[PDB]
Amino acid sequence: QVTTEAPAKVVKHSKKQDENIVVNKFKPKEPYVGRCLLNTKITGDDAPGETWHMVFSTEGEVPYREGQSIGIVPDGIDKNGKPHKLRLYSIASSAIGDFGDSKTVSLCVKRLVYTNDAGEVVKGVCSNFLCDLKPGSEVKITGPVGKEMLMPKDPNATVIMLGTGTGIAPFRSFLWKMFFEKHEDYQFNGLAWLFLGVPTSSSLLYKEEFEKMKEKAPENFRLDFAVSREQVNDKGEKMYIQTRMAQYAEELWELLKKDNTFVYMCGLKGMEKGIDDIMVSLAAKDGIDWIEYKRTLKKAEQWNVEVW
Ligand SMILES: Cc1cc2nc3c(=O)[nH]c(=O)nc-3n(C[C@H](O)[C@H](O)[C@H](O)COP(=O)(O)OP(=O)(O)OC[C@H]3O[C@@H](n4cnc5c(N)ncnc54)[C@H](O)[C@@H]3O)c2cc1C
Ligand SMILES: NC(=O)c1ccc[n+]([C@@H]2O[C@H](COP(=O)([O-])OP(=O)(O)OC[C@H]3O[C@@H](n4cnc5c(N)ncnc54)[C@H](OP(=O)(O)O)[C@@H]3O)[C@@H](O)[C@H]2O)c1
Repeated sequence: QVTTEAPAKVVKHSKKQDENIVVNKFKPKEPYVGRCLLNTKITGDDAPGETWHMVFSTEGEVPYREGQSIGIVPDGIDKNGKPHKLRLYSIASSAIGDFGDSKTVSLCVKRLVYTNDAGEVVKGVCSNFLCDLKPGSEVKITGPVGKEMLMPKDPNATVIMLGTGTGIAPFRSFLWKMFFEKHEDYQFNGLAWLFLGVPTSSSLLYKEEFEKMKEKAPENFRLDFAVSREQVNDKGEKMYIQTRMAQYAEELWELLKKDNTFVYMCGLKGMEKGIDDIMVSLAAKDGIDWIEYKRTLKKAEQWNVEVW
């Protein structure tokens, strides 16, 4: 008698792809050092700001999956002569990545530039270090990190994706896996519906990639852009992400009632309310309380949010 079945720890059931998930492999103390293979501006010269897509080599060292983030420890020192604290960035590439070999990682980085009260133009530390990275240079990477935006296991589920600006990053990751890759253990066949809000057309992130997936899966991939400074509804209101969702209020409410519908929200801290505003009205008209309904959705792993 050499064996025993040690009693199992009690565990919550999960609908998301967390099987053998990896978080916090590399710490800022000793980050994985990769290199920059390419770094391109993906917004027009005309856009209000600059967003860049960049790919780093990882030689397979960083075991990330769709929906996770990696931290970056930007080179240099702060005003006190101290090395910089890491900043987190949602991975914009699928687990197999942009080269199909499972040895790289991609980011979608908005260059932060503003002017303080004093009137001085200020440059965010990490965002400007990253957008200025030249192919060949090293970059310090930490993580992976995150379990909140992991994709649902069900390959026939409906995945509604709501993102603003760079919040599109984990959705580019999910979609490459769903429409640009043939996975033996995962072939997607549900409905993938993407809503992206950006300020101008020159600001539309990965439009062309999204347009190829639509051309490749015209049935089950739906794409809706919400260009706030160029589009307007019948009332002349700026087309924000929730203003565009409102044009499909009936259909979305119906899917929200299906049990295999998972909703993901990523991007600006504020997008959150406009959406809830849109939701309460719908549920209301159906004699349902969004407050209560939302709770269930969240506990049911169907209303996933990651905003900054
Ligand atoms: C989980 C997670 C995922 C993220 N994903 C991404 C991503 O994919 N892409 C991306 O670009 N960002 C992402 N971020 C944000 C990112 O981590 C950094 O916060 C961002 O890049 C700015 O950092 P920085 O080092 O450039 O700026 P910092 O040097 O840290 O400066 C930021 C500070 O400047 C001030 N500030 C910022 N904006 C303004 C403004 N408009 N006016 C006045 N003061 C201001 C604030 O005090 C702020 O704390 C994510 C954040 C989190 C938490
Ligand atoms: N995992 C994460 O947590 C994660 C990942 C990626 C990014 N982010 C965060 O999300 C943000 C994306 O930054 P970004 O500069 O790329 O955004 P952005 O370019 O400034 O604008 C995004 C769009 O959202 C609009 N918008 C503003 N307020 C809104 C609201 N209340 N509801 C709906 N839409 C609204 C803007 O319209 P107007 O300009 O006309 O107002 C604009 O069209 C960053 O702050 C970043 O920190 C977080």
